[PDB]
Amino acid sequence: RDFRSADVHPADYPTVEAVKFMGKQLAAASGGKLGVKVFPNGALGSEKDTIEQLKIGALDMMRINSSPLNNFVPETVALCLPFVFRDTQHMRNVLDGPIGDEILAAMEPAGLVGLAYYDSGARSIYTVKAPVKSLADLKGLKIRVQQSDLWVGMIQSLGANPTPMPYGEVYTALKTGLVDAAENNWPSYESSRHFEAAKFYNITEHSLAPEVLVMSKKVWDTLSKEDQALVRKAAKDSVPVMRKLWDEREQASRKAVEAAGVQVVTVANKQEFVDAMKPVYQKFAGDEKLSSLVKRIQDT
Ligand SMILES: O=C(O)[C@H]1O[C@H](O)[C@H](O)[C@@H](O)[C@H]1O
Repeated sequence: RDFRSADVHPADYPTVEAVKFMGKQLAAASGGKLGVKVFPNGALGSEKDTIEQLKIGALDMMRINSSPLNNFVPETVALCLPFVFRDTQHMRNVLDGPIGDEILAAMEPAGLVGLAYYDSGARSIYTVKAPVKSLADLKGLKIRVQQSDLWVGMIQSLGANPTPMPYGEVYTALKTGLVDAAENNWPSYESSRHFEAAKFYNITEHSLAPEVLVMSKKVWDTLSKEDQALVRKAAKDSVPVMRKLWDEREQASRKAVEAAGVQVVTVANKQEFVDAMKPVYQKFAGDEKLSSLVKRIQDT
């Protein structure tokens, strides 16, 4: 039995290679009983589409960002907040530990079973027309965001105007002037070709929202207890493999887009951004559940 697993990214991308590795491990560990087959390039739909398919049992697995789950699984908000993670190592400690496992389990009420997290670096704003040197340069800018209430709030808090849309629609939106900007990590900015539409990469590092690898709960529940354990272990084993590929890809991608003429822009005073964005903590992570998760993250 091969689980069909979706990804928006190309076949060579670290998140796709990681799930392929999970598939190899799972096939071996299960003596051929279980496996994974990956469907890259967004063939099976946008990330929101694949959430819908998992919910109804029409798709077995997806590798998506945690952000489009914000509206479905409130606990994922804690991972996506601005400046909630100090750095990569902080994030990895949190996600690998009990807090990460708790948020994966909290998906079950939505008909989803979280299996593992993959890294997504830090997201930064890239613009078409001009550099962003400070908070003021974002005023009134049309900035694409993922389909998340939190993210709409995050961009509004920067004095800019959010347009939620699926990843695959972003390139043409930048090229045709529908939006002025979007935001993402280095490998996405490269692989999407957004760097060819928006040549200013302004290092804001305003979120470290990670990826999640998720199974349809309906499919999960057809598995034996023992098969479930194998599936989890294969998924977890693929995380360090993903990270080795990812950290290398961040460097390769930055080098490539600089070679293509991208202007890498420094924002001198990030504290401006931290203070501007802080209100979303109470607006979106202010209830008992979320505020507790946020505290425990900060304390790691
Ligand atoms: O901005 C987006 O939609 C995308 O950002 C990253 O590329 C992430 O890896 C994708 O899963 C998706 O979330």
